[PDB]
Amino acid sequence: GDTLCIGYHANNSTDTVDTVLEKNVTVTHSVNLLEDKHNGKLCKLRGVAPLHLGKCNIAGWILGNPECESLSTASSWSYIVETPSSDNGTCYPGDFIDYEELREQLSSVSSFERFEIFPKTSSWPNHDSNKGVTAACPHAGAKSFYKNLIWLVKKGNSYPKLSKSYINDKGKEVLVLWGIHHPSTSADQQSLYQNADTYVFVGSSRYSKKFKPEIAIRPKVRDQEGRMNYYWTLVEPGDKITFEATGNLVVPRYAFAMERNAGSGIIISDTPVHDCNTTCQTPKGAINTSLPFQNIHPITIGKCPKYVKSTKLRLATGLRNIP
Amino acid sequence: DPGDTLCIGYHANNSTDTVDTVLEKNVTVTHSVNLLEDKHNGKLCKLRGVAPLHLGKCNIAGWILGNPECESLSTASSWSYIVETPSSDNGTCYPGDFIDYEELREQLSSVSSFERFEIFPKTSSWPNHDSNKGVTAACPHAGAKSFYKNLIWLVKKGNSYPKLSKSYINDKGKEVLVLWGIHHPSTSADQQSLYQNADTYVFVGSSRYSKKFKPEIAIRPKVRDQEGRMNYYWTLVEPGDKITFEATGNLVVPRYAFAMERNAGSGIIISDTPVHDCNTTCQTPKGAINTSLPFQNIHPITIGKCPKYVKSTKLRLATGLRNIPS
Amino acid sequence: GDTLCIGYHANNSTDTVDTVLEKNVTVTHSVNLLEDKHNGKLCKLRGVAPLHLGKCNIAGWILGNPECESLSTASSWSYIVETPSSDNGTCYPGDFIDYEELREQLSSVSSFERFEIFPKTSSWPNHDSNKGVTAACPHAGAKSFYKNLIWLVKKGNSYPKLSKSYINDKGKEVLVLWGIHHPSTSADQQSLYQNADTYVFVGSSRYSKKFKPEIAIRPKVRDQEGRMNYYWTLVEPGDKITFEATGNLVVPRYAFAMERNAGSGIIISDTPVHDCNTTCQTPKGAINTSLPFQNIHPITIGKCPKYVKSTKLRLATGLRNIPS
Amino acid sequence: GLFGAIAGFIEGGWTGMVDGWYGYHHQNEQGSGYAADLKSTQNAIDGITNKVNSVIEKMNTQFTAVGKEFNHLEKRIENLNKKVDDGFLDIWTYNAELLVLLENERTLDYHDSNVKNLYEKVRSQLKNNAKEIGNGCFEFYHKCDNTCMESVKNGTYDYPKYSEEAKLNRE
Amino acid sequence: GLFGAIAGFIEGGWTGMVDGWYGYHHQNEQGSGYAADLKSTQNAIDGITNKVNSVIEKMNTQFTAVGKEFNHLEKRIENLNKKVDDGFLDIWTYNAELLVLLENERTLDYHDSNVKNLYEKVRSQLKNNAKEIGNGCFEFYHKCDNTCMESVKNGTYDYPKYSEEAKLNRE
Amino acid sequence: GLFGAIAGFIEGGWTGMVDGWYGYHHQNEQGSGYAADLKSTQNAIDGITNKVNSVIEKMNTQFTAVGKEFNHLEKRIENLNKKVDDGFLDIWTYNAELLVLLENERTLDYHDSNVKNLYEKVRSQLKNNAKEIGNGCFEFYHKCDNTCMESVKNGTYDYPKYSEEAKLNREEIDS
Ligand SMILES: *[C@@H]1O[C@H](CO)[C@@H](O[C@@H]2O[C@H](CO)[C@@H](O[C@@H]3O[C@H](CO)[C@@H](O)[C@H](O[C@H]4O[C@H](CO)[C@@H](O)[C@H](O)[C@@H]4O)[C@@H]3O)[C@H](O)[C@H]2NC(C)=O)[C@H](O)[C@H]1NC(C)=O
Ligand SMILES: *[C@@H]1O[C@H](CO)[C@@H](O[C@@H]2O[C@H](CO)[C@@H](O)[C@H](O)[C@H]2NC(C)=O)[C@H](O[C@H]2O[C@@H](C)[C@@H](O)[C@@H](O)[C@@H]2O)[C@H]1NC(C)=O
Ligand SMILES: *[C@@H]1O[C@H](CO)[C@@H](O)[C@H](O)[C@H]1NC(C)=O
Ligand SMILES: *[C@@H]1O[C@H](CO)[C@@H](O)[C@H](O)[C@H]1NC(C)=O
Ligand SMILES: *[C@@H]1O[C@H](CO)[C@@H](O)[C@H](O)[C@H]1NC(C)=O
Ligand SMILES: *[C@@H]1O[C@H](CO)[C@@H](O)[C@H](O)[C@H]1NC(C)=O
Ligand SMILES: *[C@@H]1O[C@H](CO)[C@@H](O)[C@H](O)[C@H]1NC(C)=O
Ligand SMILES: *[C@@H]1O[C@H](CO)[C@@H](O)[C@H](O)[C@H]1NC(C)=O
Ligand SMILES: *[C@@H]1O[C@H](CO)[C@@H](O)[C@H](O)[C@H]1NC(C)=O
Ligand SMILES: *[C@@H]1O[C@H](CO)[C@@H](O)[C@H](O)[C@H]1NC(C)=O
Repeated sequence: GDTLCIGYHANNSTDTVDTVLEKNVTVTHSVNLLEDKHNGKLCKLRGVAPLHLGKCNIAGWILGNPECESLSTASSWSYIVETPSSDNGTCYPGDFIDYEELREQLSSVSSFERFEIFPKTSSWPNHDSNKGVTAACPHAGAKSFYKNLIWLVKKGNSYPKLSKSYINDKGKEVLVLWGIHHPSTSADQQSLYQNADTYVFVGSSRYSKKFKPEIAIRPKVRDQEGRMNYYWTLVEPGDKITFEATGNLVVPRYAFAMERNAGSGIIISDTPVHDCNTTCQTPKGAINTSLPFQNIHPITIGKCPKYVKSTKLRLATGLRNIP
Repeated sequence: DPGDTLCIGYHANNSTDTVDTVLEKNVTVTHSVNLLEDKHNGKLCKLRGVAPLHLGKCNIAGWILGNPECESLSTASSWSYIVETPSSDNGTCYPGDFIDYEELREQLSSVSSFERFEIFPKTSSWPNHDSNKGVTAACPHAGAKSFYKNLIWLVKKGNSYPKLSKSYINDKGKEVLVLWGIHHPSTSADQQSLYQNADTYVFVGSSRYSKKFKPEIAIRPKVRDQEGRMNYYWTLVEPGDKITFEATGNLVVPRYAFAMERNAGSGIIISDTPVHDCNTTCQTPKGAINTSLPFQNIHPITIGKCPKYVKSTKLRLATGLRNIPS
Repeated sequence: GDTLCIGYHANNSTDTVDTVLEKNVTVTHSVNLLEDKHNGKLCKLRGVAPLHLGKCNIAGWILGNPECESLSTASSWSYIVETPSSDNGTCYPGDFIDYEELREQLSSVSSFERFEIFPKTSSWPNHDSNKGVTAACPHAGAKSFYKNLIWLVKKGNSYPKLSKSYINDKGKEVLVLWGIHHPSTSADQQSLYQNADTYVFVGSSRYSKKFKPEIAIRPKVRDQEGRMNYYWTLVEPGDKITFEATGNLVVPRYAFAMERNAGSGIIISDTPVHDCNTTCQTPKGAINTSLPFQNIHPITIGKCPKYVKSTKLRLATGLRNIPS
Repeated sequence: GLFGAIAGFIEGGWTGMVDGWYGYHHQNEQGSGYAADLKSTQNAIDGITNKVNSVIEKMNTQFTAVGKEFNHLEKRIENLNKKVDDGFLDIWTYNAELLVLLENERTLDYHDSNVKNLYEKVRSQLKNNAKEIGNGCFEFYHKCDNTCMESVKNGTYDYPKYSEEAKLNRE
Repeated sequence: GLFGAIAGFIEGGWTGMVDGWYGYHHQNEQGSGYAADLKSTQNAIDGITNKVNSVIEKMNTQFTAVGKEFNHLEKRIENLNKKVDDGFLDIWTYNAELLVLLENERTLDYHDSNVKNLYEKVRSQLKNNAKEIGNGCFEFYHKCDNTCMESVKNGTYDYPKYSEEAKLNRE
Repeated sequence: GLFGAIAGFIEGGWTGMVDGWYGYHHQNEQGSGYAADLKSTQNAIDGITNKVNSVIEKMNTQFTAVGKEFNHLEKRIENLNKKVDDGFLDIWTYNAELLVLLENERTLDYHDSNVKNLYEKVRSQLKNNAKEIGNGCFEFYHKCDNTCMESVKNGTYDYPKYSEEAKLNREEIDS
């Protein structure tokens, strides 16, 4: 007789999915929920390029290590990239105080402008601002120093008390950095600063600290038995910062007007930066997906899928495939 | 001859409740329940049957130091959390740093017992120093120069500030919170005029605490007309234990201390939401929540036994069936 | 007529499970998802025994508190065990700087070798290395001091400037600990060190700190009005650490070459150690299970099942059990 | 739906059946009317009530304070605290949204199944004493008075009692 | 398996029905071939699309930077940060894995149900005017031309129109 | 249940059928006996085994030390650590409790389905040659010896072989 049969689609799909009752079920159609692809580039986040520091780290870049001079610094950036071999930092050995906090603060910036907070030519009439170089910070083989600080030294036989203030009229936060020098010996102290017993005081409406040099021979680092510590603070708009010293102060020369934005971070990678945008950046490449999960990298920046240890998340849409 | 009939069928009604299903959005059902609490009473309520400590226009620093503007506040012997308002800015009227301030705030957040007492009675404790002149325009009270109520700014008596030594043994049976200050004058002149001695130290010790303070004399930018600074310190003295103070100047000495018992895990709400004689088990900065529901979209930052915060606007669970009226 | 019926198994099971529509459904077969038992022992993790400190804590142990001398210390350990009553620590009162960080650093160690960094017999020809004993640190009733440190004191009436360097030739990190002594009085200061105004400086390639004795009377702890602060650093292989002092230095005597492994922790428990292996240790006993959840203890070490508040997580495998 | 009854072979619901989720409409010589099947309705109510309470009561949290305060040099830990809060937010939101979506599909399937089962329980009793006329309805081949209808509803329909009369009409 | 049709009483699929997930094969005098049931297919497509979109879109993450930097004396908080990242990893990995396993089973159940319901809709119309010959096929006891076939797919098959002819061949 | 069979039209279980989850009880002149359907039973065993293993094995944690020690001035990060521990606790507890409630229902539904599908496979074979007498039983309108019984169970019942004998008895029984 005439017939009518009810049936269902089969095809040549080899796609498999797992189910709770059965692994590797072949289905006619399916979709992946797991992003496992990236473009191998470090891209612009929020349409803003990252600041790439080359062979410099943030300490070197922000202090103005001579080797970081040729780096270009935009007035804004979405995140910062260092490489795993970026070792040009504090060429004169010592401690960078609250350095991780600073990196975190600088990770993303909507506005950033270097300005000369204390001009070299006019700020220090009673001190020597031209002898503050060292073989610890060579540039082109010559003795040099950080671009953004000046290592003041006695003038003739004298280091009178220094007192220098700056009022933040930038309308935004000003990042001020400075150093405290800790000589290897009494003789070195006298040769540099004349005065044997010295102090440095830095103050703002918020900040207040006295520093005392600690003179001792330390094991040599980059040929220095002395040490230099580095400090920073953010000066609120309208606020005043004051430096005071009878020696040992590495004064600011350049400071940075800035507006920090939101929550970004720092990527440490050899992955090249490229003119591409993304909404999700990993250290090994950017992700462009709508998928809710990814197995590329746990450490991401942006609006990213959740990181999972999964190798496969295949969702059945079609039928068990039985051709 | 048309036979009798029996039909099997299902309820429909006038309900317009909709729910989402994995296969279909906005399915109308006959009955449903909300899983998402989206309602709060707009009140800051008692937690565990205990009222919060409300600081008014003071922050915790102003309150605990005894900022003159905070003397009007009532402090119960216990509280379940603390409320500051977004505009509460009466704090350290003499500028300086309050050391481990966030930690003190967490420690004070809830307290089952809290009793102020004059640790070093003002009238009998300081026969060799001046305990009246340590007032400042930075801390006005009725327009007159004043100071924190809980501290005494000891000053030279005549032209002498002799070595000070003072101790307290904690006979309270509970922790004693002690606060003090260290004054750092703007200039050497100010140092002399206040304490006579040029080169001074303060030392504070217990079985636990031990620290020497050296005044750092320097002109800081004026704040509330002060070029000097005052740092504020605190420590908790165990029962039976002793706290000692030693100074040749620059010591803002305790007057009142606090016998207390800290209470578990609470917090601090910063909000203009009014307090009210209401009980709750879950408090948010914008109002209390009274629900058995597992989820809420009122506020991420809660205190109490609370539903989980979610970004959802709608968590409607079908209980009845697809509603299909004629 | 002849009959054929379709049906399903029933058995003697009294196992119940909860379902979304109904509680306590008796099922024929079920499996527990909740590990709720432990072996009451503190076991080896990764096949390595924990370091047990008996009645000492880490401070006491690492400084060489005289009450801890009898403890055996292997060259490696998977975690550390203290008891809740372990308080033989710093017998001379003071602060142990970054103590919690040190504890975490030491929690698990693949290699650990105590060595005499500055030999007592040859290191200090110009200072007294014998008089530095105290009633605060008794050993068998006699005044004593930490084993790993020497409280250097003036030789006769002189304390010359001390200077002493050590180069790390252990091919691994060296933990160096030292103390700074803060006398109660100027008298005590002079009596111990002669020099009234002293400093101590410690420096390596990465560490650098000058210390200044703070002389004042503290409340008596263990009969002492003075205090001793304890400091530590890790000297890298090949690096030099230098000690300089004109008084108040409790110098290293023994230091520790070590290789830190990953990150374990410290169990504080009266639970006894045992020669068993485990992959998941709780403070009250080890747990051995492939189960994804456990209600034994939230604080675990190892590859552990997730802690939950549940008392029963019984997954049905069979069907509703409906006998007769 | 999964079980083909609701919005399926039974095309619509009955606003006229006010006293329960599932039941019957009968029409014989002594009258007609709706009546809920109270047993299948009450089982479903018990079941769904248990489901809602499970979803609700399995969430039992301890007394906690979510807020944390960090100073301006504690930004890393402030951001860590934020990562924790935001992480929990993403988990609870995703899990709550999906749980509702999925369990709603299940609740609706469940009602569909109850209706299907009710229909099959009648079909099984009546066998060929009635005709399946579609839309969840049976037409009897014999007079089925109130006593008979009630017997169908409580599962005690006496097939042999009516089989002769039914047979005659059916042929 | 849940509904008994797919890989059940209908043993295999049809590579010849290429225009849809479910459908029909007919043979009558004026021809034979496969045709997908577009409606049942479209419903399933809409349902499954909604399902995929739900699993994807209910995850709405905010802009965050996961990384944190800690110095050598901040090992404890570095390990706290690690416990956080690893805790989230465990939750999400477990939940994503089970979500997929569980819903894949439900998707397959769903298709099975759709085929079952399609089959039942035909069976209910045809009754004894055709013979259920297993494997999801019906053999008509009467000539069923394209108009007739279409009426069956449409759910408007006229049983009494063919019942005499059918009863004759069925004897 | 969801598929109407277990604790449904098939009112109880068989303690007498020990060799499997689902199966048959026959009764003819040569005697009576229980016998599990091995194929449906084994498919279910494999399925449920895969389900149990999935729940267990999808949880693959890394080596971790949960504990943290903080000093008396680190109350805030201590509380942060506690929030983390308690948050994971609330998540896992709720998810585990719901996973089990939900999947237990699914497991029982699954069994119900298997029993229903087994029943319908027999119904499809027998059709007219047997009477559905409810409670999951079929009463044959014809003599069904062991061979015949066995044929129904392995899905090779020969309807035309017995239809004539059945037809007569059936019509006779129905007068
Ligand atoms: C469903 O499909 C999945 C995906 O393939 C499948 O899981 C796979 O199982 C195989 C087992 O044959 C796994 O293969 C092994 O994996 C381990 C892990 O590294 C290897 O060491 C093994 O290599 C040794 O063992 C071989 C087998 O004896 C030897 O021949 C060989 O010389 C080595 O000694 C082996 O490769 C595989 O890892 C998984 N796949 C994944 C992605 O995990 C599962 O079995 C399938 N299930 C069903 C029911 O079909
Ligand atoms: C569904 O229909 C019923 C019957 O009309 C509605 O209840 C009626 O509500 C009016 C008030 O508008 C009241 O005067 C009638 O007495 C009441 N009838 C019965 C039989 O209860 C019902 O709407 C309302 O139900 C009452 C109980 C009340 O709470 C009102 O707020 C509610 O809206 C209708 N349901 C809906 C959702 O429209
Ligand atoms: C399925 O068929 C298409 C038809 O063009 C072909 O391109 C493809 O290679 C086939 N897929 C597989 C899995 O072989
Ligand atoms: C920059 O780095 C190189 C090695 O990477 C080093 O040799 C050089 O001295 C560094 N210069 C400065 C100024 O730090
Ligand atoms: C994104 O980058 C593209 C090219 O990569 C560029 O054309 C475009 O301007 C960028 N978008 C925005 C909004 O910056
Ligand atoms: C709140 O609870 C307390 C008991 O702890 C009770 O005395 C008080 O009256 C209650 N107030 C309200 C408004 O419920
Ligand atoms: C209290 O706050 C007001 C407003 O901020 C301020 O003007 C006043 O000086 C404060 N008083 C004290 C004692 O801090
Ligand atoms: C229940 O029955 C099993 C056989 O399936 C038997 O092995 C087991 O011991 C019995 N339990 C008890 C308590 O007798
Ligand atoms: C524990 O495992 C180690 C290797 O991991 C093995 O050498 C040792 O014998 C085992 N001890 C016990 C008690 O199982
Ligand atoms: C160790 O034993 C107890 C526990 O604190 C204490 O009384 C004793 O003084 C301690 N001794 C030393 C040397 O720490």
